[PDB]
Amino acid sequence: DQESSGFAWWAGNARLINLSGKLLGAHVAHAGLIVFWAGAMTLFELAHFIPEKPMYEQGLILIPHIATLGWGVGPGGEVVDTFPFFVVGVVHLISSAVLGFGGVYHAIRGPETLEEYSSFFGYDWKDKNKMTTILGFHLIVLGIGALLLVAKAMFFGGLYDTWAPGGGDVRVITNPTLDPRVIFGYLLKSPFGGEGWIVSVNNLEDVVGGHIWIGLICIAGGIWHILTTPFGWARRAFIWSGEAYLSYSLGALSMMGFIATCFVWFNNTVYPSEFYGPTGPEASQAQAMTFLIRDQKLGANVGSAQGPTGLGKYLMRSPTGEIIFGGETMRFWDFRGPWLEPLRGPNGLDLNKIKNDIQPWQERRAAEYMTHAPLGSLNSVGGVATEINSVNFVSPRSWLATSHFVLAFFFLVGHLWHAGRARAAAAGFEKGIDRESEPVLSMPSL
Amino acid sequence: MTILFQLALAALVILSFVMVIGVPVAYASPQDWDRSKQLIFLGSGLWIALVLVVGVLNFFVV
Amino acid sequence: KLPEAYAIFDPLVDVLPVIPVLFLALAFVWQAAVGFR
Amino acid sequence: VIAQLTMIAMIGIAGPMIIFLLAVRRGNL
Amino acid sequence: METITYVFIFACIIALFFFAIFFREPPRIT
Amino acid sequence: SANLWERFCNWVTSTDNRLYVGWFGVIMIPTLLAATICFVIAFIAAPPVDIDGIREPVSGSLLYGNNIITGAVVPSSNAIGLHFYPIWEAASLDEWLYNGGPYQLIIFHFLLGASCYMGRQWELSYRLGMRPWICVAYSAPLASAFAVFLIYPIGQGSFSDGMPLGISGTFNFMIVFQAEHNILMHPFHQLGVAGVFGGALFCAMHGSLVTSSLIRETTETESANYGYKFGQEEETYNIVAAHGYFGRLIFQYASFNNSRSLHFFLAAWPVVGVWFTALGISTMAFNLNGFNFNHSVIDAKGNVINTWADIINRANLGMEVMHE
Amino acid sequence: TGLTGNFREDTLALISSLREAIALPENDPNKKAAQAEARKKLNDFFALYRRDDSLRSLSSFMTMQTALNSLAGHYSSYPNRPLPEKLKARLEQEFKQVELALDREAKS
Amino acid sequence: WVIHSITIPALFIAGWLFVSTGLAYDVFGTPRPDSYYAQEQRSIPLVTDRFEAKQQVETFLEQLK
Amino acid sequence: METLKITVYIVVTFFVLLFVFGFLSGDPARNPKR
Amino acid sequence: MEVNQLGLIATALFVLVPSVFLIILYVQTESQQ
Ligand code: CLA
Ligand code: CLA
Ligand code: CLA
Ligand code: CLA
Ligand SMILES: CC1=C(/C=C/C(C)=C/C=C/C(C)=C/C=C/C=C(C)/C=C/C=C(C)/C=C/C2=C(C)CCCC2(C)C)C(C)(C)CCC1
Ligand SMILES: CC1=C(/C=C/C(C)=C/C=C/C(C)=C/C=C/C=C(C)/C=C/C=C(C)/C=C/C2=C(C)CCCC2(C)C)C(C)(C)CCC1
Ligand SMILES: CC1=C(/C=C/C(C)=C/C=C/C(C)=C/C=C/C=C(C)/C=C/C=C(C)/C=C/C2=C(C)CCCC2(C)C)C(C)(C)CCC1
Ligand SMILES: CC1=C(/C=C/C(C)=C/C=C/C(C)=C/C=C/C=C(C)/C=C/C=C(C)/C=C/C2=C(C)CCCC2(C)C)C(C)(C)CCC1
Ligand SMILES: CCCCCCCCCCCCO[C@@H]1O[C@H](CO)[C@@H](O[C@H]2O[C@H](CO)[C@@H](O)[C@H](O)[C@H]2O)[C@H](O)[C@H]1O
Ligand SMILES: CCCCCCCCCCCCO[C@@H]1O[C@H](CO)[C@@H](O[C@H]2O[C@H](CO)[C@@H](O)[C@H](O)[C@H]2O)[C@H](O)[C@H]1O
Ligand SMILES: [Ca+2]
Ligand SMILES: [Cl-]
Ligand SMILES: [Fe+2]
Repeated sequence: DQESSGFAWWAGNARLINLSGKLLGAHVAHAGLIVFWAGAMTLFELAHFIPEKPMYEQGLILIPHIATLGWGVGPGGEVVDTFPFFVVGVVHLISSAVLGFGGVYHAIRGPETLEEYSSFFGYDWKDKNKMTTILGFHLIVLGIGALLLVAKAMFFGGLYDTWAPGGGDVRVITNPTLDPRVIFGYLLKSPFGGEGWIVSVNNLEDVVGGHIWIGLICIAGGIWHILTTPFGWARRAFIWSGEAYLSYSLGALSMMGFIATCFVWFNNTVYPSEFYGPTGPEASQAQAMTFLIRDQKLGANVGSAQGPTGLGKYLMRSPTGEIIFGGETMRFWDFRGPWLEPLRGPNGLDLNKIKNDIQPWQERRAAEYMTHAPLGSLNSVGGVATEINSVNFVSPRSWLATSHFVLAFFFLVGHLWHAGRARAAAAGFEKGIDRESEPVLSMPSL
Repeated sequence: MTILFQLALAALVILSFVMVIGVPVAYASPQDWDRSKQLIFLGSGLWIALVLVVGVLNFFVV
Repeated sequence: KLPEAYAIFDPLVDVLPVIPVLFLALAFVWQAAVGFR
Repeated sequence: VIAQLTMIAMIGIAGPMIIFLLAVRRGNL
Repeated sequence: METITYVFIFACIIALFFFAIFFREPPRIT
Repeated sequence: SANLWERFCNWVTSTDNRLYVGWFGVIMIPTLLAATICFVIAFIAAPPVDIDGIREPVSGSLLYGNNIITGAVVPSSNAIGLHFYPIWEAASLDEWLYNGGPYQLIIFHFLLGASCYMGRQWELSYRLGMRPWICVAYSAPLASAFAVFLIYPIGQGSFSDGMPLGISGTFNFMIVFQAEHNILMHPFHQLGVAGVFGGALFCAMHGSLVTSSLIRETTETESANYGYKFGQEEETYNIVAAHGYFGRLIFQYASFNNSRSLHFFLAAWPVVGVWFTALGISTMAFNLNGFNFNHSVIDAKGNVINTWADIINRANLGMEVMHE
Repeated sequence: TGLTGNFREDTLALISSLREAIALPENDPNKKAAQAEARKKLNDFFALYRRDDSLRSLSSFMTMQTALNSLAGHYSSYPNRPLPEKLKARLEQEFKQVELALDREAKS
Repeated sequence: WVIHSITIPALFIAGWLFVSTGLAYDVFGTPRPDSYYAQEQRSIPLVTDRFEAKQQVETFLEQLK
Repeated sequence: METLKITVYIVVTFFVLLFVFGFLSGDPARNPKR
Repeated sequence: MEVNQLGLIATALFVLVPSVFLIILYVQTESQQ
């Protein structure tokens, strides 16, 4: 164990680089935690959970996910029966009880190295074959689950709907959209304003039809790697070695974070504004309309008008044919939410139609998003940013995007950390510059 | 009869929470670790059954 | 909220989620006795 | 909330038990 | 007048940079 | 040689250059050189870029009556929103300037330039045979760069709220930023301060203590510096002398015997200090704000005892109304 | 539904169910269950058209969305009570415009 | 480990009482949780000028309701 | 305007293209030791 | 725009005189030997 063969204690985990028997013990145990944490929050939230009020009101970061797969939700976002929510969390706990148990088994009584007990499971980091063999299986398994999503989508129950012709809740997809036209070409869109990169996903059935590919791409991946072996150009780069593998994992995992940061903060389709709370762009958006209707309701016509700032009191005509809201909201004219789009006409909002076409839910719901416009404090002092001690909340939609970002940020550093130590290790001088012969010592002196 | 169950429910944790201590300690001193202790195979096989009493009963109980 | 057959385990359901943090803490104590070998 | 810390103490202190006993009986730590 | 002094002052900065990077006397070893 | 490419590739990588251009330099050099050129010009001559087409044009250009202090490149308008707004996409050239194009042009080439720089420091270090962690240390500013330039406007959905780049523009930014998000009370910033000071602090001591202790190769008349011969394999500064110094000044336990232990800690404190800020901003950009304790005190009579934070809560509440 | 082919023919086809099913006897063996399965087609219907970016521009499609969102939205809140006549008589007038305005697109 | 089971407890309880006893109130002259505005008359009992305050603080405090 | 569009594409495409192969060809082979 | 009329001389002398004073010392050093 000790530092004598190794390095110091504060870093002491990487003593495991060459011990695979201990290494499985780590992950399986670690995975045990993640699982155990998952179910814990579920039950933890479920005990403090109030089914009547909305979810984002509860400060609830998990049950929305379970719900989003359409269990116990009901139409209207009713959150009908909590028992499916209960089953999910407890099962993960019981699953963890097995994991860590195994994680311990490999940690101690399990063989300290796997090169012997099972040659199949045995692997050397520097080997570019038996390792790539492993990369197949996971890439197969990880591809299985993607399909197993669609099994929920197309077959068992049905996934939650952002946009229904009314109520925006529950639908079982029939025909998923698949073709490289709108899929491969989908991500080809600009990342920037007005076109999300992957964050657009207008239709639900995109993701299902999309995951089909990622389902059937990954299954090819394993079959590809299982039956193949790295080519020359691969071998010349990439620094095959224990660290680098971890280093690559980070970079991918990092960029995933910023993407995950982006969805939760913007995309309404996947995370329904209903029980995840309204998106930041929608918040000021909907608020802008509630002011609109309340004044338009009573003895006032806001259609053709000027404001004290000069742009008009509510509606403006964008450079595009569509007409939008004014105020600060004009910076978001791109937003299309479940309630707003029908109110919109062929070009922009149809004012005559706006007055008539309001629903009982829309106006109510659109006003319900007025109170919650993502904002708050760490002690949860809420209301509008400087509004004083009223309506105290922080919308969960704001937590995730904050959280995962910070983590995703570190993993950029982490990636940029190990990638240094990985290559330098392979380069051999990671142990510090050599006092005998300094590489710089003999060089052409500029 | 949920009380009849609820006592058996807590009996899971009570028995689990000790095996939470026992299993690692069983591996702690390798002397007579796997030699003296078959209790894992004695406790675990009895422990797993203590899970099935939970749900299948509660599905009828609650 | 929490099911009625399960109605009371107050502290357990109150704090599950803190204990994952405790593992990180355990590592130091498990280093403390080992003593930074 | 009268037993929140009660059970918490039980589990919170349980962790050390592992370190205590092991160190006590001087097992492979 | 006003502006044209700033550009001048800011110019000589750049004319220092390019000048100070390449034309420094190399500090030889020993 | 045996080929043009194989020879050319050998030249880029080559270390004999007075300025090392690695493969990252292939992006870095043209983009930055393209940023600066389109910067200094746009800074000098900018048409009165308009933030809101509703008509207030803003002249941050240098040609119009602006000291360096007041002059800045106005960011893009709200009318343009967050849309990618290159030259050709804009209708007319003057249209592309009047809506704040040159801003959106600089920061892209700058950032995408700044990133490749972060690597260029790396791929030199790899080719001089030296442990390559500088690129880690350099992430701290680059974190801040992306945070204030690229990220924070995404939280606002428009580059208008991005940092106007200029010495007055920056001041305007913070103050307004202070209005909405109450950044001072935020903890992450409150560490960033510590990260900067303790950087400057340690920068003084570790600068001082070693200058304090100098093995004397110089005469009193001669400069004290010149005695150091580039390439001395003697130790120019006594640790034993300076150790006990700080070791007597405070208790002898904390003196950090090991330079290799010290200098790392010297470089950990400022960096980690800065990361939290670039996290503190991104925490703000999403409207997760610094906790502002308000009406923390109240009497039995319902009156407001009005603790300090309220003063700040008012000052911010003051600013936000001012902005609009 | 049973929707096939282009949008036009089916868009017209669904109105044959929509305008019909508005006012029927409440005391029949099933109006609800009949009205239940009839409106389930909306779900099937308006899901696939949500995916079209083309028709997402022009009126005649977004007209139908205004109709669909008007009608079906009642059925999550309290589907049991029949619609108000003012909401029922304000529909057809939308459909009547639609297929005309719908036809205005093709032969424009 | 001798008197450190004695000093600390007996001493720490003192600080516990001066709050509980409220002795710290009239010692440091802090207002009492009910005592700010005597009568109603909501205004700042702001001490003003010099060679007074010892007497002036004794007006604001004098009323006390 | 429009000519500039394609121009920027071509220029940017060129560097990035020139850029990757540097690493895709024997980059670790370039270093003091091996 | 309006300005301090003499403020320009300020810069020039503040630029040149300290600058020059560094050159003169330097050119000397260059002549040493
Ligand atoms: C994908 C995850 C992952 C994995 C598996 C590894 C794996 C490894 N890393 Mg590593 N690393 C990662 C991500 C990862 N890294 C990231 C993202 C970063 C950037 C932050 C780093 C930065 C990093 C450094 C700088 C070092 C390693 C090292 C190591 C090796 C030993 C592990 C170690 O030092 O534990 C050490 C464990 C501890 C020190 C205990 C944790 C104490 C910290 C301070 C916890 C604080 C977090 C907490 C949330 C904040 C406080 C709580 C708050 C409430 C107050 C091992 C190969 C070491 C090495 O040399 O590698 C060979 C090493 O020196 N890593
Ligand atoms: C949280 C993730 C995690 C995991 C999975 C591991 C896992 C491991 N670490 Mg480790 N480590 C971690 C975090 C982690 N570490 C952190 C954060 C630090 C920095 C503080 C370190 C610092 C560190 C050092 C310095 C060293 C290790 C070593 C090891 C390995 C052997 C440890 C050993 O001898 O156990 C023996 C354990 C015991 C004798 C008692 C542990 C207490 C038991 C396991 C509690 C049981 C858990 C739970 C209550 C019961 C669950 C089961 C239940 C269902 C029955 C092992 C694979 C060593 C190594 O290199 O590997 C050989 C080593 O030298 N670690
Ligand atoms: C996460 C899973 C995973 C992992 C780790 C790998 C890993 C690997 N694969 Mg691989 N593969 C996978 C999934 C995976 N594959 C799947 C699902 C398929 C489809 C069946 C393939 C098909 C495949 C083939 C056909 C080959 C590999 C090969 C390889 C090896 C070197 C090539 C490589 O990684 O490209 C690294 C990347 C490049 C060289 C170029 C990057 C170009 C990308 C795609 C840019 C795309 C545009 C992008 C969006 C721009 C955005 C900018 C960015 C900043 C975001 C490497 C070990 C090669 C190999 O060694 O096999 C013998 C090989 O020939 N793979
Ligand atoms: C934030 C910038 C950044 C920096 C400075 C580094 C630094 C490094 N990376 Mg790296 N990386 C990053 C982000 C970064 N990483 C991200 C986000 C990913 C996504 C997974 C990767 C994936 C990655 C892999 C897979 C590998 C490295 C490797 C390396 C090392 C140098 C080799 C190399 O060419 O890198 C790769 C450089 C890039 C991928 C470029 C991305 C970021 C640069 C700065 C922007 C370049 C222009 C970019 C294409 C956009 C411009 C055009 C665009 C408009 C389309 C070095 C430590 C290698 C290594 O150390 O392996 C041991 C290696 O094999 N990186
Ligand atoms: C090895 C090691 C480590 C690690 C550790 C770990 C990672 C652990 C894990 C752990 C885990 C991962 C755990 C899991 C398990 C689980 C369990 C143990 C559970 C319990 C519970 C239960 C069984 C439940 C019950 C119930 C029900 C059923 C119903 C309701 C009620 C209740 C909730 C009670 C460390 C680093 C520290 C150190 C060294 C060594
Ligand atoms: C669409 C969509 C989808 C699907 C998904 C997909 C289809 C995706 C894909 C994606 C992907 C598939 C991505 C990719 C990207 C790329 C990248 C990011 C990669 C990585 C790698 C690289 C980048 C490389 C690197 C390098 C360089 C650059 C240079 C040289 C060196 C090396 C090679 C290292 C979903 C359903 C979800 C939803 C809807 C939409
Ligand atoms: C109704 C109910 C219930 C019941 C349930 C149950 C019946 C559970 C189940 C659970 C489960 C169902 C579990 C089982 C176990 C599993 C596991 C946790 C597994 C894992 C493992 C692994 C994963 C391993 C690894 C490996 C190896 C070793 C070799 C080959 C490869 C693999 C990877 C497979 C409860 C009580 C919750 C309560 C509530 C209600
Ligand atoms: C109850 C229960 C359970 C179990 C749990 C467990 C088993 C946990 C563990 C836990 C843990 C895992 C814990 C640990 C411990 C820890 C502690 C007790 C902490 C404390 C702290 C310390 C002592 C630290 C130290 C220090 C200081 C103070 C300063 C300086 C630095 C150092 C770091 C050294 C289960 C799952 C079955 C479920 C049911 C219930
Ligand atoms: C590498 C850096 C490259 C820098 C490139 C640009 C170099 C150009 C340097 C000279 C430019 C100075 O620019 C010049 O400044 C003077 C300052 O007196 C301005 O002149 C100023 O006073 C005149 C006198 O009536 C007014 O008419 C004018 O409106 C006012 O701005 C000029 O209007 C401007 O044309
Ligand atoms: C350190 C190197 C020095 C380089 C200096 C280069 C100076 C070049 C001078 C070019 C001509 C500018 O000359 C000067 O122009 C300015 C405005 O520009 C005129 O200035 C006049 O209008 C300006 C308007 O801004 C008023 O502020 C000013 O009070 C008034 O006199 C001056 O009457 C004239 O003297
Ligand atoms: Ca509570
Ligand atoms: Cl009703
Ligand atoms: Fe120094």
